[PDB]
Amino acid sequence: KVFGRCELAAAMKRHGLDNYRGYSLGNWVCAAKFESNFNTQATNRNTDGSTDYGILQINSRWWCNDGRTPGSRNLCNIPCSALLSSDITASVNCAKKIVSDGMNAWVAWRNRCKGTDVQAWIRGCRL
Amino acid sequence: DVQLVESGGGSVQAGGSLRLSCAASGYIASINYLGWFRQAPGKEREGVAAVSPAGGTPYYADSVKGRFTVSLDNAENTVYLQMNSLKPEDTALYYCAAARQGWYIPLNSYGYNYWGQGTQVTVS
Repeated sequence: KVFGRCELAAAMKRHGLDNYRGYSLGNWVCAAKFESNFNTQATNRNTDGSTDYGILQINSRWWCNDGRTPGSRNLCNIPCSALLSSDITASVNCAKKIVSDGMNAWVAWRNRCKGTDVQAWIRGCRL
Repeated sequence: DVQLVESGGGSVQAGGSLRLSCAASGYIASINYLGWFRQAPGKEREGVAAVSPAGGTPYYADSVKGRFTVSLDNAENTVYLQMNSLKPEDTALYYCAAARQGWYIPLNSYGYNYWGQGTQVTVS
């Protein structure tokens, strides 16, 4: 599933991401935009053997276990496959963990969102 | 987004055979592995067999490999478990499960995201 910006904004809001850890909703939508272009099925394999999964491109070395990544911490305590769900719940719950333990974790966020009017990402949306 | 419905279970005599079927419906394209997990009463579950729909590669628990065969019918999004030379040790609840991409240990239930109700298989 490739989310629409607003649909994702609404879903993220529904998942309490708005101002989660002080990060306004647009941060998360923006992060998702640049991480996966809102594609819940996005996967990016890294040379380190880890893979970034889902709408928030959560890495399998630290956050989820995909069973093929060495040094798997699985801090989100989830199989990476959970991150490929069409609903964003697992990704959001993990993202909440990632941000709990700053959104810089998403190089994409720090680089394409941080420092911009991230709230622009939730404008026009029925929230 | 995926529903798994098993059927084909039942009680058979040692040496007998049963063919479990698991029909997947829904977002079948999101399935990377369709597997069978079994669990005896009060015992830990065990990955029995799994197959990746796209490439058809099958995986088997050593205890059933060369005995059981798993087959996938992508046309019907149904995975089957041909249980040949059944033994008492095969008695258990057999669960169909589907794992999306992101889980690469076929016989490890951890990354399976969808589960069937589990069909009982009893071997006497």
